[PDB]
Parts: sequence; structure tokens; C-alpha cells
Amino acid sequence: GRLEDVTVYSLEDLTALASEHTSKNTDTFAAVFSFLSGRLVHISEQAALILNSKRGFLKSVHFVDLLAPQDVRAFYAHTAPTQLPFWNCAPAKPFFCRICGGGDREKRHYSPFRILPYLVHVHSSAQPEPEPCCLTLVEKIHSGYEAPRIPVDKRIFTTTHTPGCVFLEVDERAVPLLGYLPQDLIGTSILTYLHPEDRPLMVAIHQKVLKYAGHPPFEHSPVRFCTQNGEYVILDSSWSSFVNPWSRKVSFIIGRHKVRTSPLNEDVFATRIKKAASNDKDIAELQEQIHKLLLQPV
Amino acid sequence: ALASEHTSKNTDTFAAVFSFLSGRLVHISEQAALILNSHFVDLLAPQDVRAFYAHTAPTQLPFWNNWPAKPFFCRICEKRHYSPFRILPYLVHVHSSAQPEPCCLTLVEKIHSGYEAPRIPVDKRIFTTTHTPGCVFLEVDERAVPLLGYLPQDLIGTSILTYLHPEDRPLMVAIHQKVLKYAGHPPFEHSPVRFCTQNGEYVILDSSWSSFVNPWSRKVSFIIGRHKVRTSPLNEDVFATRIKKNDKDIAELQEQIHKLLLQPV
Repeated sequence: GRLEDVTVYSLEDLTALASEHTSKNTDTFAAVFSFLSGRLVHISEQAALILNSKRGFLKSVHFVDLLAPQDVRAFYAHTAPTQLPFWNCAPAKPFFCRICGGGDREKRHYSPFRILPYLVHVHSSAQPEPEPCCLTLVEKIHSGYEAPRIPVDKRIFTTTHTPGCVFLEVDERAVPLLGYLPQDLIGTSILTYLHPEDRPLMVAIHQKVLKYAGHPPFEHSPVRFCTQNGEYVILDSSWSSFVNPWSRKVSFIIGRHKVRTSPLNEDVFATRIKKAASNDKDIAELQEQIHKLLLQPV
Repeated sequence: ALASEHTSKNTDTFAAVFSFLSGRLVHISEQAALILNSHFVDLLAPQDVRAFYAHTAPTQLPFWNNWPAKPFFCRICEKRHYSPFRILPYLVHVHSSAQPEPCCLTLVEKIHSGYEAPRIPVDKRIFTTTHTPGCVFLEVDERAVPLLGYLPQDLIGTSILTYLHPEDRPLMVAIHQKVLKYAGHPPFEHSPVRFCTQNGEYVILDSSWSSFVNPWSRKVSFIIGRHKVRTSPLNEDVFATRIKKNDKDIAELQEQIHKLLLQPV
């Protein structure tokens, strides 16, 4: 089908490919993996240091095997060879993953990474052509409460949720603020992360969500939100909504959250065990009643 | 529930239960659209395999008829043919000689062109879309599938502009001007536009538009349209082979839309 040129690369071209990103700092690497096999065609010399891994081991892994299993689905979704910009018009959408250095399921430490993916072709000949590849610019990220430390007036993030109180969207600013990746939140319920003493508050919030539909956004009472290291952070939030213009019902609820405290353990990404068993009791109670009150048109 | 059995269906619907961490389909309903075999991720079109995995990842699946399920789509077929199918994936558990599996049960519905066999009523030829300030599709409702020929995965991430008749594209500038002007008000109509269905032929779309404005950064966040096809396309099967398959001259248009859509309101 009448196609424009590709720009094909080869193995020695890959050494320099995004040296601008790889020189940014000591947390960045570039990986190129084949859409055919899932194997690494090129990865930066510094990636063994950054993943705490070994150069040999990595030239022979499938990239996905490095990924935390929670993240494999976002990986496949965000790297589909069909959404991908080519590599230089609007182009390049960040996702997140935890990636380990592939140790031995005991010494395996996952760090969170921010990824920019691009499409690329390389070298050899199969039955037709030169190798479709993903170019991945990777960067280790840090808890917003360490080191640098996101300034206080910048500790803001945005989320949206369904009338069923299920998260639809979370902007990337949340990640170093809460220690979760977007995929951890999407499809889960906001109520789960809330302090129990604070969940009933959502009732009045969604009542205001109706009252103020078509009106500017409102504030209410702060709520404690559980970061992934387990400690709570106080959200000071503004809320509003989008009502479907045709059936005038609330389609989603939107929050801009100012994070007003810091946890004690400054590392929101610290490894934690947490029991996820029995707890959806008062949760379905609130979800059911909030949903219910939200069918009132307009 | 925890067993080894059955739910049947019928008439361009059938069930494939397949082995989870495994491969081979356990069960398959006596109904077979085109020639037997005994394999299943294998029956999918190249470009659909990514969706088939996303929507059937064991964690996303709900339990069967519990005490809830959401569609995805693929083309899941000389050599080959490929039809469109609507799917509902579930997690269930099955017995074998191998001392309970993990098991995904899927209910599969062959999809017809809204125009072919049992045509969709004219009053029901409505669907909705959303796109960014940069004219890229974010959301497409299922009801677009039988009407355009494309599965949502073909359209999400691509540009509205691409699909519009070149004759019709520059209405988009004005349609976006009105979006700013009618921001905060109920939907508006503007001149219609023609949309290139998957087979090659165009249809007229009569639409209303509105938008969602970010409440803090007072700029348009996305644009929503509800559309109604006026007129059957030249070809019946909106899914049929498709003939005239390059073109640019779009990019400038989208910078213009994107630039004008920067105005806070």
C-alpha cells in the first residue's frame, strides 16, 4: 500500500540514537526491542548499572520479563506498533512501569520508570524485510518527597472518576506524589485509598457535584489518601464534573488535588507488604448510594 | 461455581472457552463460521491480537453470572477471510486429566453491517465520538462498529480529519470555532460532513457538537460529537474488502484547529 520511506538504522547506528536522552543524567537509558521476538536489540551500557543487572543477562532477556507483572498490560497497550510516532507534529506519550534487573526472585528490586516509546526498524532479512522495533527512552523516577523534592506549590494532580466512583484517569503528576502508577489506580475505586473516617465525606461531595453542575468548581473538606508506602497524605481538592450534553447526566467527576502533607518515610515507592483481604464492606455501601444519587438528571 | 460444562448460544453467536496459562481451547460450540479445526489466539487478525490480550488478561475478568462484563472487538476469522466479532470475556474454572485450570470463557457475536442482512433502523443510526484539541480520537462508542466498518481500536489514536471528505474538511475549522463560541452552552448543529467508511465509500453525518472545558486551565479539553448517518453507503457491507488503499494536506489544518483551540474561555 503506497508507502512513504522508513529510515532504517542498523546495530551501530543504535549506539548514538538518543545520546541526548542518555546524557541527560545518570538515570536514563534507551532500549530498542523487536516487535517480532520481544528481545532486546540494543540497550545502553548504563542500563546494567541503573537496573542493577548484568550486561550478558540483558542481551538475552525479553524486555517484558523485566517488567513488574502488574505493568505488563500497560506495557503492551502503550507500545502497540500502530500508535507509535517514528522518532524525532504531536508525538510521544509517556507511560510508567516498575522494572527490575532480573535477579533471582529474592534479590529482585523493582524501580519505577517513566517511558517514552517510538517506532524504529533495523537489520537482517526474514521472508520480506528489516525488523520493526520499539525505541524506548527510559528514566528512573523518584518519590516527590526526596532529594530535589517537588516544590510544595507544584504538588498538584488531577483525576477523573465514573459515577460508580471508579478512577478513569490520573495525570502523570500523581506518580511521584503517591507512589502508584496510573494503571494501579484506573479501574479501582477512589474510596479504597481514602481514610475510613473520611469515606463518608464523598457523599456530600457528590451531592455538591450535582448542586454545582454547570457552575464553577467547588472545595469541600480535605481527605487523607493512602500512598503506596502506607502512610497518609492530606488532599485539599477542587471538584467539578462533566455532564453528558444530551442526556443531562454526570458522566465523570473531576478533581484537582493539592497534596498538603508529606509522609514520614519520604520514599513513596518503598517496598511494602499490605493485606488486600476483606474491606469492601462500607465501600459498596458508599459506591451504591453515590451512584444512585447521581442518576438525577442535569 | 467451579466445574466442567456448558452454556450454549445461537445464530452468529458461539462460545469459546480456552485454556488460560496454556493455549488450546477446551470447548467450542457446534456452530462454526467457516470450516472446522482443533489454535485460537491464532484465529485473530494481526492487528487485533493486542486488544484480545488487553481485554482477556486474567486480572481484568469478572466471574460468570455472579451474585459486570464489557465488550471488546476483533476480526477473528483459498487462505483466510476475517469477520468482525463482539466479545464478552469471563473467568471460569474447568476440569481435565491434570488434577482445576484457570480458564477464560468468551461469548462471541459475529457482527453485521448496519446496512446488510437485518439493517439497523434509521432512527438508531446514532453514535458518539470524542477527540482532543489536536483532532485525534479518544473515544468511540460501540455503535460506530456496524456503521463505519472499523473497530474502535482502528480509530482511537487516529485523526478525525483523515476520515473526512477533502471536499468537507474545512468545515472542521468553523465547527471548532463554534465549539469555542458555544462553550458552556448545550449542543449545536453545523453543516454536515462526509465520513469515509472502512470499505472506501462515504456517508453523510448529521451531528451535534459540544465540548468539555478544563475547569482550571480554562481551555477546551475534548470535543464530543453525536452523529447520525443519513444515508447507506454505496457498498452494503461496510466490512467488505476495500479497494483504494497515501494522503496528507491534513497537518496544517490540525495546527490551525489546535492553535485556535488554545483560546481560554
